[PDB]
Amino acid sequence: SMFSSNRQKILERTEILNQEWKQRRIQPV
Amino acid sequence: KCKYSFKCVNSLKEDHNQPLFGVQFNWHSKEGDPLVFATVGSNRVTLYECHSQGEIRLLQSYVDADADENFYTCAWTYDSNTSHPLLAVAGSRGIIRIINPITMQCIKHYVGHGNAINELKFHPRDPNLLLSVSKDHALRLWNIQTDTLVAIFGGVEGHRDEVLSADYDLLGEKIMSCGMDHSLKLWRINSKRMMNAIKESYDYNPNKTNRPFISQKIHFPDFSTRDIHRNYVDCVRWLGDLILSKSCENAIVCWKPGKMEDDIDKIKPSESNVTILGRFDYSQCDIWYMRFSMDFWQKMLALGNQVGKLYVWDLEVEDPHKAKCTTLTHHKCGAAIRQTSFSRDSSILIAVCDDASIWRWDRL
Ligand SMILES: N#Cc1ccc2nncn2c1NCc1ccco1
Repeated sequence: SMFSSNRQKILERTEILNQEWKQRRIQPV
Repeated sequence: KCKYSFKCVNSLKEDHNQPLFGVQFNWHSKEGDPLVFATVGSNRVTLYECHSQGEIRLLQSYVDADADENFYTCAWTYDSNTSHPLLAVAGSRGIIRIINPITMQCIKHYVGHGNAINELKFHPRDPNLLLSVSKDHALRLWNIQTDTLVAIFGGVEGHRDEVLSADYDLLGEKIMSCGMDHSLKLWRINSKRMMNAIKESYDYNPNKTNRPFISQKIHFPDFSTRDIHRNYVDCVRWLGDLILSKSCENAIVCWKPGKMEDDIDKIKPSESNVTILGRFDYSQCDIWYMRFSMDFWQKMLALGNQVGKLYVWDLEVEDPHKAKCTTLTHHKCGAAIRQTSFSRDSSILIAVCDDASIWRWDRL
């Protein structure tokens, strides 16, 4: 479906952003 | 069916008693770090920390030197060199301020918008690329490292009235904007023209040249439709390759440019068709300037109404009707909910109102 296909796109793309976030160490506020 | 259940654990009312227009958790903070968020209202920016047992700890307050400033929005970033958190705020003045959240000091500001700023958004891959949407009918892209205006999105086929919202897609290849002209416009920023314009802004050196940097003027969008809503479009966000936008119709329309099977990256600028995929219904949200929000993993959608109700939907449910979770109400929460923010891990939902009140809903 369009839904399931759109869902995997979100999964993969949020996973790319999440990995880049994990590699970062932003100082506390 | 929806799984998500929440519990209202705390509330507070800010001293100025003015409406709170925006709220944002800082999603750049590292796993473990205290969950922080900022709220904006009047000429104030206030930081809070979320502790156990629904405790909301006030950290710092920023009061703008200009008493007549009315902040409408904030966005979090980080310095790409020092890893230090940064916060951009803007409103009625049309002046963007970069604040050091730790000291509440205005580090730098950007003038150029001829009218109020409605939205600020930082690029999802580049912490230096800030987009601002204004009442002056344009969107502007800034490189806050080199202090340059990269591009202005408007003109001949740009917005014909105040721009209200915009959103970068997950990877930051394209921006969707929307406004009072009832239209939703697509602006690709991964085009050779724009990718080079971004590089140029990084190469700019004011101590090595006398000529000021030349911004790009993007007069033509890559897609434009006025066929989703019959009135003003005050909020837009990307849902994968689909769009989520709202008007005063008490529904968030889910749509895509072109036909059902058309690829977002193959949509020609002249595309005349638009496919409506569904609708997220609610009520009592016909007033202007009411924004919806999503959690990081785009699994939950939240929107507050004019009477203090917080609607939440499960974006993993295919039909938008059997996706609606129990509405988050509190008999004491009665003013308009302007904006919501989920914490990075989606454990907390904060809501801000016209009566200066903050509301903390913790997931069960
Ligand atoms: N929230 C808010 C807000 C409130 C008053 C107001 N007057 N001019 C612009 N204003 C806002 N702008 C933020 C915005 C734009 C679209 C959705 O919220």
